[PDB]
Amino acid sequence: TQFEERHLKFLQQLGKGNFGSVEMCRYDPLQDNTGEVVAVKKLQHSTEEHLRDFEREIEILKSLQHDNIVKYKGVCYNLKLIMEYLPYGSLRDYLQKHKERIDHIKLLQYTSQICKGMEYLGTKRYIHRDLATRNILVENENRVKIGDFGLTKVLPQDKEYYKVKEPGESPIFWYAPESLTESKFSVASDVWSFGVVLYELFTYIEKSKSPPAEFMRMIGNDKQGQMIVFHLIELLKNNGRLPRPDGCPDEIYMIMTECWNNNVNQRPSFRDLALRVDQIRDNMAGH
Ligand SMILES: CCn1c(C(=O)N(C2CC2)C2CC2)cc2c3c(ncn3C)c(Nc3cc(C)n(C)n3)nc21
Repeated sequence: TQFEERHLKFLQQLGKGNFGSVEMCRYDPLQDNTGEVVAVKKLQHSTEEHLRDFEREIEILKSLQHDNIVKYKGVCYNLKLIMEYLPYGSLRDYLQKHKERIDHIKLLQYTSQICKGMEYLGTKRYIHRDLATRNILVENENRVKIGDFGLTKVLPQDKEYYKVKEPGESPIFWYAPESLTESKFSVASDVWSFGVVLYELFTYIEKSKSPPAEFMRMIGNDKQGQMIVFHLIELLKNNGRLPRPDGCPDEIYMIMTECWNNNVNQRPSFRDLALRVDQIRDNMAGH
């Protein structure tokens, strides 16, 4: 549960995301090259505010035990979070690399797993706030896991939403309209973002088809910066939405459009999304 820095052998930089950085290391206390490979998360720049947020993130991950949630292994005290290493990396990269071999029934198997991991977060009153394929990891060809909790918040005991406005770049093209306008995050805004994840999956991460590329096309690429959010809010209010991805069945696009309801209370639950996705999977498989 306690890892010693001296036995953490650097192997490679895996990625960066919102003030965090993840590396692949071998934890080799015997110094005989038999230790397991682990993923290590650290702050790119240490500040008291980022350290307090990182400590809360660690406590959140340690509290989660689910097949579709990356496993917490421990800490290294320059605080570092030690997690299991997942050999296939992000679902965003994996899908882009294997698009010719991943069919719709496989995309739905991954979709169902993301729904189950999200419903489990919901039982703990945790709001992920950053659902996107870049934040989902691939354990093997048959299993994905929610792979980062850097923006995850715990709902207050007496409210169904949490208001936050973080400095830094926010993933506005995955945000629910009430998150853009009122900085309100909830299980319902995670469902909106889940709809964007489902869109990402069915586009197979085709560059010109990404949510930022499609929304910027609809808003106009000429739009400033501070004005992008303003125009995005107006577009969503007017029921402007990401288009049906090429080859996506109507039934699947309908799930996305239902997640993208402006009325927060009308969005489906993660339990109903899992039922719906599993029913469609069953239909496609015949059994
Ligand atoms: C996709 C890179 N990455 C990340 C990562 O940057 N972030 C953001 C926060 C900085 C989280 C995923 C949002 C984490 C992990 C990770 C991995 N295994 C466990 N964890 C925990 C992994 N494996 C792999 C294997 C290989 C070969 N690659 C390329 N990546 N890549 C990761």
